[PDB]
Amino acid sequence: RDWSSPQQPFTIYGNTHYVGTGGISAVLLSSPQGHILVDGTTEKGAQVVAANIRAMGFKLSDVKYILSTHSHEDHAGGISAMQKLTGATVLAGAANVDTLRTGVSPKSDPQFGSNFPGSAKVRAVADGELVKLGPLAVKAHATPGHTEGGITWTWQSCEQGKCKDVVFADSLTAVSADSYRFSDHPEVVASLRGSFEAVEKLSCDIAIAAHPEVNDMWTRQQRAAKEGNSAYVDNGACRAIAAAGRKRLETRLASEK
Ligand code: NA
Ligand code: NA
Ligand SMILES: [Zn+2]
Ligand SMILES: [Zn+2]
Repeated sequence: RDWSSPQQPFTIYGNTHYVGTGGISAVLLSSPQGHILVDGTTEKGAQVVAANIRAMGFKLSDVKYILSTHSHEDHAGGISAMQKLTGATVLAGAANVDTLRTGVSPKSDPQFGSNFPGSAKVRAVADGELVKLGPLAVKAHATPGHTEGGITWTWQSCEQGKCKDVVFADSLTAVSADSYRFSDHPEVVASLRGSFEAVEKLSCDIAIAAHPEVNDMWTRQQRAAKEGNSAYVDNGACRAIAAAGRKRLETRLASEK
């Protein structure tokens, strides 16, 4: 389950489909009017995402938007290629926009110092902004800290009349380059703290974590064969991601002293 490894795609819930790699989440939100892709995985993983969208029975030219959680190489590395294959517009938090256009992180970024291909057609979303495509409506929530422009994305998908609130959860992890210190960046720390609070408040029936194992994707999926898509449903999921971020940050800060 490497960041770039092939992964047979699958429906998570209604029109929410997993099209990512074995190690990085990418989600296709489909409609007869066109689709929204969330994240591009790695540069190598772009080929997997492209193959996966087609294996689900969709056309790449019908993807009108690519949404970015945060601009690290493992989630955004493949966005440039996906943008080229689709002609989509790329949407990101204001502070990660330039990282996505160029491929180079800002010095503030905990993982500043690897690069990746820059993408055309990037523009910023506002916190709370609604991204619209036909019947689709995806809301941006600023969740900074792991990066400054981190966005967690929410929508609803309905399966056989049963509608659920879906959250594509950006990373809330206090991890960085080996030389970076969260102890030296109190505003980054304060951002992460705000984000835990913001995420655990989200209406959250189905959580898809940018790192899929953060909400047990592989386990839930295996169970999905037996009990159907209710296996991905767990409304404590966003609270659990936030709690794990919180505990992880306390651990990181202590270890840095
Ligand atoms: Na694949
Ligand atoms: Na973003
Ligand atoms: Zn990251
Ligand atoms: Zn990552």
